[PDB]
Amino acid sequence: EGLDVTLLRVDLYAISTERYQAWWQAVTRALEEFHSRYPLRPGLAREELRSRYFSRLPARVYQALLEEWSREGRLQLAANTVALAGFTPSFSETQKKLLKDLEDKYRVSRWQPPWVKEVAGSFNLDPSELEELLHYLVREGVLVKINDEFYWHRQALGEAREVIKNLASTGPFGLAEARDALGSSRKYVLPLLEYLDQVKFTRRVGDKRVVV
RNA sequence: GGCGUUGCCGGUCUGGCAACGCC
Ligand SMILES: [Ca+2]
Ligand SMILES: [Ca+2]
Ligand SMILES: [Cl-]
Ligand SMILES: [Cl-]
Ligand SMILES: [Cl-]
Ligand SMILES: [Mg+2]
Ligand SMILES: [Mg+2]
Ligand SMILES: [Mg+2]
Ligand SMILES: [Mg+2]
Ligand SMILES: [Mg+2]
Ligand SMILES: [Mg+2]
Ligand SMILES: [Mg+2]
Ligand SMILES: [Mg+2]
Ligand SMILES: [Mg+2]
Ligand SMILES: [Mg+2]
Ligand code: NA
Repeated sequence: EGLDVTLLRVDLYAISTERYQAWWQAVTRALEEFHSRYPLRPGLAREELRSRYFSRLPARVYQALLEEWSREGRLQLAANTVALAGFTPSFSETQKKLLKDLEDKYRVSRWQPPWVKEVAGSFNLDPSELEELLHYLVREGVLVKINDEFYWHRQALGEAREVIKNLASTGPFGLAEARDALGSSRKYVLPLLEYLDQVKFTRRVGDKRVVV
């Protein structure tokens, strides 16, 4: 697979229908096994799926292969996992609601997310039941863990990375100037930047940062 | 088998192994 018949879109892409339907044959198997073993996980990690069956073909074509199958109503895609169309994790109906509400609290809070502490108080939850739900949201890619008390919704993180790219485009920036850019405060921005250092999105040099 | 906790590992976690708890 393949050259550049089942045809793709990425600039076009023949793949011998022969092996396009083998490609989807394996995907159904993997995902059934996975959903079957992990009914409380949102799906197979994307890179696990790729590494497992698609290391062969290049990253931007794999993207399109997922993109098309979702389009055909065959896959449900998340920021960082794939699942089959009608898969539904088996949490209690109370927990399903909690997943919706946790997501919302983090979305609406945006650049000033609550701490885990606050959340557990306000949702009236065991640390342990909260850990299960935060964990699934993290597997799924809906929340991202900045440090032991701050999670960020992925939209909020994505939008703060653009803000940082803008800020850095005029040259190295300080913590205060990043706080200005986000109209936020040092309590939130410091953890954000430390997080972005760790994943190598920014890199810190004295009191200044740049975008790598 | 999952899921949690704790411990241990491998610089690290969208982890791995073991014990324990609940399912
Ligand atoms: Ca899902
Ligand atoms: Ca979700
Ligand atoms: Cl993505
Ligand atoms: Cl992200
Ligand atoms: Cl980027
Ligand atoms: Mg696994
Ligand atoms: Mg933005
Ligand atoms: Mg740092
Ligand atoms: Mg950090
Ligand atoms: Mg497992
Ligand atoms: Mg621990
Ligand atoms: Mg240790
Ligand atoms: Mg040892
Ligand atoms: Mg785990
Ligand atoms: Mg025993
Ligand atoms: Na199970």
